[PDB]
Amino acid sequence: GSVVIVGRIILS
Amino acid sequence: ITAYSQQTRGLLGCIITSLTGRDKNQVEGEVQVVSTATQSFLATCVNGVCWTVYHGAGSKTLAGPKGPITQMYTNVDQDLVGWQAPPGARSLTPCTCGSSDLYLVTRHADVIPVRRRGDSRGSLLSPRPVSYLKGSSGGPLLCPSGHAVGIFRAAVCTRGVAKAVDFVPVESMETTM
Ligand SMILES: C=C[C@@H]1C[C@]1(NC(=O)[C@@H]1C[C@@H](Oc2cc(-c3ccccc3)nc3cc(OC)ccc23)CN1C(=O)[C@@H](NC(=O)NC(C)(C)C)C(C)(C)C)C(=O)O
Ligand SMILES: [Zn+2]
Repeated sequence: GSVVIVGRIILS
Repeated sequence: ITAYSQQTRGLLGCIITSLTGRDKNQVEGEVQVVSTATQSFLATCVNGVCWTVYHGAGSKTLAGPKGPITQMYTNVDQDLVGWQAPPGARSLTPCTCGSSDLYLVTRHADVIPVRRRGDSRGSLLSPRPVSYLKGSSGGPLLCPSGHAVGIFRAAVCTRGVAKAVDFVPVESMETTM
């Protein structure tokens, strides 16, 4: 399998 | 220097995307919450490269729009892996400050203040339990200007309470490149 993007952290 | 978390998909979606390696989701932000069907951690984008820990990602490929993104960099000795960042991923820049006032960004979007106490080490201003930091490996260590100082690798703890953080320094990410 592959590593999946499941979310994000948005920086100010 | 504030941060907020956004969920991009569920577990069922994560499993199928893990299987196909094809991810048509909109990418945004600098810190990507990355997951396997089993484990979850973070990946920081620095100079068009999506960096994370080897103990989380292994030699695994990354789910992308044109299919699986093969690892550009693999350093088992430094516990660091990198992929060519997927389109939409906003990038971070290496720190030149030389500032000892560091900030660790966690998976729950907490900006916890760290104080640099070596090349790969930094003390926690307020000690947190090991659980608070679990799954934040690959997370960034930022200078007061918001530039990449390193990537969170391991916790320096004494009987369950993390008093400091061990991180991969950007100099070694530049050396790898
Ligand atoms: C509390 C959360 C912490 C951040 C966290 N990290 C992790 O859970 C990491 C994972 C593993 O650490 C490593 C594994 C591997 C590795 C390599 C190849 C194959 C398999 C494993 N390489 C490393 C290389 C290192 O320096 C060169 C340092 C640490 C490497 C152990 N650990 C730790 O944080 C542990 N801490 C440590 O081992 N800390 C020191 C001794 C390195 C300061 C733990 C006791 C808190 C669990 C996570 O979220 O995963
Ligand atoms: Zn800086």
